[PDB]
Amino acid sequence: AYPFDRQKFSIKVDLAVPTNMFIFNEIERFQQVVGDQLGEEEWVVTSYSQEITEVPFERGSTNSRFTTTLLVKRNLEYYILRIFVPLFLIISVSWVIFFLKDYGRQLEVASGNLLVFVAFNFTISGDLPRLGYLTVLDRFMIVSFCLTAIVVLISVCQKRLGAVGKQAVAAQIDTWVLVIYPLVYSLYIIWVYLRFFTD
Amino acid sequence: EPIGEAPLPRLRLTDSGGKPLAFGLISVELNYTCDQDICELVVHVDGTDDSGEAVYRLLVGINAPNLRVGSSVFLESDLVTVGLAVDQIVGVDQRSENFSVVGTLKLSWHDPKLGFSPDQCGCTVKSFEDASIRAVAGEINLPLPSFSFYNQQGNRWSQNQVIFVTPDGRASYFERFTVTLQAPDFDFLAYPFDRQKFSIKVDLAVPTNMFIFNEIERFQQVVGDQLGEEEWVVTSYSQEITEVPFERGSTNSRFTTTLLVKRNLEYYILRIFVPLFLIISVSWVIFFLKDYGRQLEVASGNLLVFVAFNFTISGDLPRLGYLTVLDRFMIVSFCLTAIVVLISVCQKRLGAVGKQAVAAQIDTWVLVIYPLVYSLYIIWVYLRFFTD
Ligand SMILES: [Ca+2]
Ligand SMILES: [Ca+2]
Repeated sequence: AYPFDRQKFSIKVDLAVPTNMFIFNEIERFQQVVGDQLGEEEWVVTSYSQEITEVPFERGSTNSRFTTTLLVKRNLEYYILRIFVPLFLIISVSWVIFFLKDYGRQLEVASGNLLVFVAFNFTISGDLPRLGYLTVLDRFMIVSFCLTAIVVLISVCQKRLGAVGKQAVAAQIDTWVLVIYPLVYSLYIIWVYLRFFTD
Repeated sequence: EPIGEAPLPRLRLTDSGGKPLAFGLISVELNYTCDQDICELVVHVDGTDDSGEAVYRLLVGINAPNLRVGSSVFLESDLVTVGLAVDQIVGVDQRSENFSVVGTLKLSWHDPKLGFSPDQCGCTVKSFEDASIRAVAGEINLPLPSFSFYNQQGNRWSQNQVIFVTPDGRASYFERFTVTLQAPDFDFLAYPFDRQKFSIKVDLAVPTNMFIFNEIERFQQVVGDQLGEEEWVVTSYSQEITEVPFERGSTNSRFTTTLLVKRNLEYYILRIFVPLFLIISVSWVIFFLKDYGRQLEVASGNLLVFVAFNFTISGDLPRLGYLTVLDRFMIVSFCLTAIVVLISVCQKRLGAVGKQAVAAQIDTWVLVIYPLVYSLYIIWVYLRFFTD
């Protein structure tokens, strides 16, 4: 669910003697469990816990274990402002070109905006982890590229229609696209939320 | 005595140091009586002096002049039970061809020479912690089943090493390791549709007449399950015991664990192939336009998008010294996209001169041939690299 994922950091300390010799009994708090440091941090801690349990031993019987768990999350303001806000403006440029009644200039603006989308992918290349599987952020960028590339295909069809002599048909396509295009993005976002977040 | 096709075999009886003690007499038979305080015998069977198989039955006995169950007279090698479990795959190096693994290894064997008496300790189990089998054997001056990882590179991080012995004589070993193993059998010629094999070999360091692997125990799941997704998924696995030649001579035992793995196909299909199809299809659809001052500029502009798209997937392309399946496809696509620019220039010159019917016929031919070349090339790639 990158970048909206929450992880757990577990620090386990195990005794190396059987539980009939030494056993963990009490937990003392001689200092703050999570210290405070100046400045901001990449991972922020929301809660923590400490517990004592028993685990099987290689000798036999059991031994004691002391566990400290920290619940962490990322910095959401970083990803929203740096990635999602610039992405929205690039996408909205391809939506607004359908108001033009000429297609020799709509086609060249649509083709030019596809290059800006690809170039924008280089800046945020560092912010995209190089794992072997798709994440939530990776899926959204693939859908946006396909919709931007389809706009170029529709523009070519409209120009051919106008040159032949049928312009009313081309004008009706503009009305349908201006309505359907914002609808597909809204529907896809809801689908992503249902699949990965609300079970 | 042989069973069939008798070659008159030669047999010898020497001391432990090789000094002969008795010689065969022609059904070869021989007898010998020793009177020293310590008397150890070695039985030699020679067949050096083309034959079909062996077909032999050897009979020996002590104080048994008759011959022709009782108790065992020949020494028997110890039997060792071994198990291995894999917990994680840390990483894979595709240039030096090695991978890192995390797991657990367990050994166990029975040896009466290791027994003791509880009276002298008031305890049931003995302990040797944070020491390898080789180090412990030197301390107690007893032979032990030393082992090693065959293809290990560098040192390995060993944790929870321990040996415990019981008064009866049963001992066992336990260790958690993090090791890097060399795998020169990697073949990345069908990237990203390639399937590899990960082999973990454990070799005994003693001759097969002393210790031999006998049984495999499954104390845990061989391949563990972890939360989340993984780059390499495991489809099947196997475990086997074989014998390999030794530097001393004779043979030694080997325990092998093989994991069959494959990549994540949904990652490469959606991220690379789907965007590539849309870029290619843009160059195909521009041939419907009847003007060439705008077809030429769209065709030229789309070539720049193809090159810029190659920067994003630069990380997904390995930097090996040879061409893979993915590399070959990208080269063909670039050449076809660049040829479209060349054809567009020719058409514009034809229209300016005054011949437009000829230029219109070229559009019809290209719109048909262009999708055909891509389909033909894909079939050719499939025949060459996948279906033999
Ligand atoms: Ca700081
Ligand atoms: Ca995981």
